Amino acid sequence: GSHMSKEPRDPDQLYSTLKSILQQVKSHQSAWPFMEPVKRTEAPGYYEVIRFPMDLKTMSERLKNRYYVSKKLFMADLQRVFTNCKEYNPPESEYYKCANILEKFFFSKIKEAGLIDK
Amino acid sequence: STGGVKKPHRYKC
Repeated sequence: GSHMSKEPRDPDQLYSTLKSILQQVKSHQSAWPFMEPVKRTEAPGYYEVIRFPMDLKTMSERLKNRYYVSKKLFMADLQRVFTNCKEYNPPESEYYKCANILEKFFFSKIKEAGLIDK
Repeated sequence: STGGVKKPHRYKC
């Protein structure tokens, strides 16, 4: 009895829905530490500290393959870049805040795209 | 305005 929700849900609507969110959160001025995965060593102990180092390119990687059959994949992973940025990095560095920040802009993008739901 | 390094942090030495 409802039809006002914009939640994509489908793997295709999401794929490219998210393809836009991602594209945005990634195009975000706070997305450069996540725009692409670090050198694995750019970040000292990165893979050690970061049990799951995800990025916007890695995000988009999945995206590309339409992997995001759920905004949660998309949420978790993009959230995996912010959180990993929030995990390892210090809220003093450029990236950490850029994580919270992005995570915020991104939040407006997912929200907008009927994403966020978890 | 594009950082190249990963501002080596210290969260889990």
